[PDB]
Amino acid sequence: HMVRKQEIIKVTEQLIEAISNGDFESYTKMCDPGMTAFEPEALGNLVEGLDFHRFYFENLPVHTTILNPHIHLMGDESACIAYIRITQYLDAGGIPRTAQSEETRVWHRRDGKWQIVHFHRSGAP
Amino acid sequence: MVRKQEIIKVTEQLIEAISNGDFESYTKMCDPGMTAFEPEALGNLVEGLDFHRFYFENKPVHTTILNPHIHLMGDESACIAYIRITQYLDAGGIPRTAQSEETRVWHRRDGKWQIVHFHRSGA
Amino acid sequence: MVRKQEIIKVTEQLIEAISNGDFESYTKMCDPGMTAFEPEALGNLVEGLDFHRFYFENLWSKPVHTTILNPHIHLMGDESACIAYIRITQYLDAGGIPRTAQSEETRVWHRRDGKWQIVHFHRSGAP
Amino acid sequence: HSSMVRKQEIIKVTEQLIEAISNGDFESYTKMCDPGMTAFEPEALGNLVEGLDFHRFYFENLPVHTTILNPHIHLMGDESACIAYIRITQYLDAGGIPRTAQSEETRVWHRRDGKWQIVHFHRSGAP
Amino acid sequence: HSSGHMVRKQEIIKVTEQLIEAISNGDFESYTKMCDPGMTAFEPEALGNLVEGLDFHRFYFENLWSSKPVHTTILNPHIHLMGDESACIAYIRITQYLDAGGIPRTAQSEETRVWHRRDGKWQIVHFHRSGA
Amino acid sequence: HSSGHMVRKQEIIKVTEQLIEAISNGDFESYTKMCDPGMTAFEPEALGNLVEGLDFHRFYFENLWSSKPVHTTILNPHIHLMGDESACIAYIRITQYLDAGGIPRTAQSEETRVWHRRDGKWQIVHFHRSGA
Amino acid sequence: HHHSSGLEVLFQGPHMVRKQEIIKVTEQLIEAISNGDFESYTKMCDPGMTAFEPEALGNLVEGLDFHRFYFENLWSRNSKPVHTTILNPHIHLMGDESACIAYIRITQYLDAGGIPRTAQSEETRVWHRRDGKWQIVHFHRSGA
Amino acid sequence: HHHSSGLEVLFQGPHMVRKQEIIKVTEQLIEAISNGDFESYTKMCDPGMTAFEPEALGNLVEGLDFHRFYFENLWSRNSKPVHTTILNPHIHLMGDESACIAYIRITQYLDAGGIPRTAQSEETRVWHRRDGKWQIVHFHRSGA
Amino acid sequence: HSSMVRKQEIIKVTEQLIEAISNGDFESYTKMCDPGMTAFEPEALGNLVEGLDFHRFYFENLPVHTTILNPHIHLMGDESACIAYIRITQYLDAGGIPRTAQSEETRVWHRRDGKWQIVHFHRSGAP
Amino acid sequence: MVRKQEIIKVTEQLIEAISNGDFESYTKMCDPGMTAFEPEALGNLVEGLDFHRFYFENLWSKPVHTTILNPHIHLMGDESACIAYIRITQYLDAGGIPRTAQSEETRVWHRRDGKWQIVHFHRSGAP
Amino acid sequence: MVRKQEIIKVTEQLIEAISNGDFESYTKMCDPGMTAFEPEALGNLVEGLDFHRFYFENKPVHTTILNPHIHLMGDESACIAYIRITQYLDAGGIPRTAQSEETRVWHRRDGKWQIVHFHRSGA
Amino acid sequence: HMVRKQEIIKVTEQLIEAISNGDFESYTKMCDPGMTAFEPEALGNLVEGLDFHRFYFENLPVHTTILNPHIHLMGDESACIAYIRITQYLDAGGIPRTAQSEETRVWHRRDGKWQIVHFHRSGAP
Repeated sequence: HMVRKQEIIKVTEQLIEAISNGDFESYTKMCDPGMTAFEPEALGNLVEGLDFHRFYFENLPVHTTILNPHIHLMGDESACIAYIRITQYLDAGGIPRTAQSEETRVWHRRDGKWQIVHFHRSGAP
Repeated sequence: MVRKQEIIKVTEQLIEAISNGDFESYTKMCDPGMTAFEPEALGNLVEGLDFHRFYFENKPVHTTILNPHIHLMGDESACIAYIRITQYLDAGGIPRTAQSEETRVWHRRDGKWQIVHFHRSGA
Repeated sequence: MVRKQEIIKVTEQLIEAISNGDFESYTKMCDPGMTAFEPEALGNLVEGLDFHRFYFENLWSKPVHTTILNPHIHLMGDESACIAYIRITQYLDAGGIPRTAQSEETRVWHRRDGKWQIVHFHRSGAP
Repeated sequence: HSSMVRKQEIIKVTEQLIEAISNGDFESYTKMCDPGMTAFEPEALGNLVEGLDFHRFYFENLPVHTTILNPHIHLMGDESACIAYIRITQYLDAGGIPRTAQSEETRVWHRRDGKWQIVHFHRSGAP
Repeated sequence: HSSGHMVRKQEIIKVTEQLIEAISNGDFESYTKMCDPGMTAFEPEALGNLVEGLDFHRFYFENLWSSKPVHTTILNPHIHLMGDESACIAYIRITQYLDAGGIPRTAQSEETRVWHRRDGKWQIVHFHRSGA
Repeated sequence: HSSGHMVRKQEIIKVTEQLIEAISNGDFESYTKMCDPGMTAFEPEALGNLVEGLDFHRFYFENLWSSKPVHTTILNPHIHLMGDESACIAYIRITQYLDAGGIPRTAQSEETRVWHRRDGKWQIVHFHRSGA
Repeated sequence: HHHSSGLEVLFQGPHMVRKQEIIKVTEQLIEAISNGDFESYTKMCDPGMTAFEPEALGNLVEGLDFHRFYFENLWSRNSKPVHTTILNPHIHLMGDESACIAYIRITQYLDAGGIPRTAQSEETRVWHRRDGKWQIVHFHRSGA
Repeated sequence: HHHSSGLEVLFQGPHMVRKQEIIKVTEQLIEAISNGDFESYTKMCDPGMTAFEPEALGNLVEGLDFHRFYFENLWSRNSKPVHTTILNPHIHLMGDESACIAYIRITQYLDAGGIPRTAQSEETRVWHRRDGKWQIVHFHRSGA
Repeated sequence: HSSMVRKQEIIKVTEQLIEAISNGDFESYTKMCDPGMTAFEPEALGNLVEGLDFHRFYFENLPVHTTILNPHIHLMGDESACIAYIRITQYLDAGGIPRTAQSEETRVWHRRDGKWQIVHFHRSGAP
Repeated sequence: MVRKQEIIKVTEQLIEAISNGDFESYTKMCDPGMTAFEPEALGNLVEGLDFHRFYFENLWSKPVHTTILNPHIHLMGDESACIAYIRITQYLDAGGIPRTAQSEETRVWHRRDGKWQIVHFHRSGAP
Repeated sequence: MVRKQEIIKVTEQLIEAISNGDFESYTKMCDPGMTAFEPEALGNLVEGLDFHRFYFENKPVHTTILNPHIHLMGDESACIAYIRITQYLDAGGIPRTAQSEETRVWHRRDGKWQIVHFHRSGA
Repeated sequence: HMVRKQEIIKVTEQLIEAISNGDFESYTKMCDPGMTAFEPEALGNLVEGLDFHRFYFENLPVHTTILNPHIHLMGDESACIAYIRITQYLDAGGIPRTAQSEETRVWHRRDGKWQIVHFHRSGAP
């Protein structure tokens, strides 16, 4: 039964909104202080904390599409969502371009709130 | 620290099950509805183990795990992320090395840790 | 032969809507649950018209000419048809040089309320 | 292979099709295809091929595991349907290494005399 | 442009030179008269496809050719006469031009024209171009 | 090989199919009869040059074609009739073959043949090929 | 201009204090590089310091004039934001007056255009204390 | 398997003896690598030795098992001739129990075919004396 | 420019030729060339060009320092000669950087009515 | 026209000697002090026949066909002539695949003791 | 060691004469029949200074000389070989570095060192 | 006057013969113990002594051509020769190949014999 699946989609959407608005404070509230991240911008390295994503919230016409979302409920305090993210944007040439990414978010419940404890993206920035 | 070497233990049994080509144990370690992102999937999300079966039918290699980080989420779920370096030989026999970024998501159901979803980057 | 001329008409109207960037006429000729395989989708299957709106707004006054080569129409009753054709596009790049691009296209038409609509389409070749 | 009542019929005849191709059975493949079947595929090099004469070369001249991802089905009456899906193929090259390939496929089925047959199909990606 | 019974051969050379001059001047009006309405065409601008009509070349007459210094050179022309009303000429076209801020450039193409006299007037029924 | 007044059009189709079959079988004898001794040719094997005669294609009849499974497919044929004694056909040739240890391969070319009836027999006076 | 680290695995051990000293002078070095401060960098470097780096094209440069070019031209001009991350620092202590740190340096920066780019460089810094102050006698960089 | 050097510019200075010691143990290290002698290489290396090299793909490997693969498979099999040259060695002495050598390593070898090939690698070796014996605590290689 | 009695005549008319090309003087260049002069050069794209009509495009449409290296001269009577040499050209691109180019040149001179003229020339390398 | 046929004869004999690898006949038709620009010389001018002997011995029983396209002959008296032509070579590679190569060639003939000999030649294009 | 810094001195006056674009001094430092191998010569041997003139007509750069080796041959001839690294800026202004392998051949005629031939590799 | 030019050509030819025969002893006699060499096999590094060339004398159908030789006589004890060396050879494919090099030899007279004190080659092995 999808009791909390919508509950996961809610905080996921709030995450997307915090990224879109460039609001780093809301992103800090939704992430564990010791959050780890694999991503193409990490160049294959395991980077910990929000110190790495900060550089993007302080320096950043697009359209985002989420394809094939899968949610794994792991009890009453752990969840994990994986999906394909397709981003349509305009390059410096003003030409339409599209980029695909495969994203995995690991959510943990602490004190009645979902927080990202690990993030894994591949393979487009 | 204590329940971290259990995640490490089932992870080592997982990697060893992959290196020995033991599909029988791998199936036991994976949930039937396990999802996976990996280069072999060509950007698509593959569910189950029917996709991973083909890679068990198919000499000396050496695996080195670097910077393992473990996130504990309660008492029935965890997630381990690490860098996997692999030294091997290519037909002509020259030593080669490949890097991978792996994330395993473990969950305890019926008193047994199992992979529910895993994410790989690189090779 | 008369039944295929209708499909030719609605197809040419579709390509005219894409060429002129008329997204409203495009939405009228497309089913709300339309699926599409296209090079801009990066091998993924996308559903709905929300994915093409981005190309209607941003990408679309440079002269462009479109040519339809060797259409083939399969009639499947009085309410369903399929058309496959080669689409050539002569355009100008940033340097003003004349250029040309080929694209293989498949359109799956379904007559609903006496009005043909695309339920699925498949484009290949260069975008 | 790997992956509400009528959709499973299209899925069934489609799986029978893919297995008829994997085994090299041109007989059952010919029975499941219309004689005027049209095709877009990388083997046709951007051209539109008609009939089954182009596909015979492969059954005659040509360890594989096929996987189907996210099948979508469009029903257009009780005699016309259209299925689109992702086709992953795990195989071995002459070098012996396992390779994987992706191809987006679109099949257009039409019921004629109580039997579904392919009238047109469109594949992109893996040649 | 530079070029290079026999009377008839020369006639074909005449209508061909007028064709090249019409293309160079961007005069689609004269280009239409020398071409059959159902003219067949193979050219690299068609990307391996067969093009019928004059709608396809109109895009190049309108845009590009309507104009920096350009010199054409015809090399090794061969003419096949096939009766009073049919002929075929094949030759090598070399074009010297300038790109952006020249930098003088040169390009080669191999061209075949199939001429047919209809109602006392030579018209192209089909032509073939390579490497352009 | 698969292909695909009107009687005359079909006649051209006949001699053309016989040409393709003669090339496929490596039968230079029959290929010589259907070609004019002074046949003109543009083809990628000539590297942008114009080739006259049948000496040039003989190297391909002797060496290569004298033989793994190969299937030809003719797409979008167009025929221009230019009087009783002249005709021209243009089409797309697609060849399915095998390289070394196939690995089935496919290749496209755009071909133009210029036929001329001399003494009650169609002969090629010139032909043009692209992308092969 | 700032920098982060990953010191949880390194600090655990016998000699926390000296490890912290070497990380301190290392972060002061990287801070002097990020700000183009050639004065502080000169104070933290031995006069006879040797260097291996991609800018040397496989050669062993000695002194500070080779790096002075980059301090004067490239790093002095930087007004764009640059963020440095020190991943997985390992410290080898070799007596009271010598140490050696190795780490992965990840640089987040803005290119010519306004596009964020990331660069990785494996760095080895060899520290030697003379006159009661740690100084670099040799360093080795890989990657660009 | 042999190796040459260029020690005329390095030996001139105050501490000839210790410089010669470090060059000696360095040439013994390279000699153990050229012969695939994992025993001698193990004796000359600290157990907690760290490493940066192109084989590590920008990662910091620790221990000796990563190099053991190359000793067992690649370097044990070598029956072909290999000649190593140590160009421009620079030595930094950091107390009685620590030293650091940097040099250009040029390898003349025979490839798969019988064609002579040359490889360059910039090498930094960090030596620390424990139990009266010099050992590598860290090294850094560039180039292939 | 830069670099036993008759050879200096060929060298003299050759230097006058190269300077006539560098200044863009098509008049003196035409006087020094035979009307039926043939040419191999990279600008001809592997073809053999006849006359001076092909070279006019350059005098009309087109900081250079030319150097001649190792000139060899073959005398074949008192009315025919052939000189071969290396031609280095130091110039500046639109980027402003000094560039250097090499071209091997062969000139075939023939004395007609008491004046040497080029009947044929062959250049390789720099286009 | 008769005077040019002799040059055609000696030129065809030269190409026959190169094709059959007959180095002695090649030395008879070449002046001892012959100069050559050729792609095998890497932009350098080589003198004598010692440089071509290497190609006669080592490189030269695979079927090869040579075609001479558009020859042009300049007569410069009764003892000196020049011929320029395009040379096509159809051959087989290591894989047995038919291949073709173009080459622009210039031959400078000089009649000595009633026998034409090459004093200089210039080849370009692929070797 | 003493007559090595004279070769170094005339070499430094040479390099400085090149950096300042002073053809006048360069001509004095070179024999009129000086031969040269260099990438700008495209593998050919250029004699004299007419070829080097063009490179004097044509902002901050930094030159570093590495591993200079001097061979003394008597009392009127010497030869110095060295590696020349050059840091510069490319139009867009990114710092760049180039390596060169240079060999200068000095000879004392009329009481003055002069280059008779020089050989360069790389940039 | 070319008094010693032929005298330089003699020892140059003897050098070429020592290389062709693989005789490393004769090459040692004709080279100064502290000979320096720039060459493509040195990868831009200045290598000293005959220790580097040894590897080639102990591990090695061709034809060599010398073009445009220039000799610089620098007194009665120093000379310097520069020339272009073109080598025709057969590759592993059995295909004729050709390679160009630009060579500079610096000869010094000591005890009545010419010896190579410096060598510079570019840019083919």
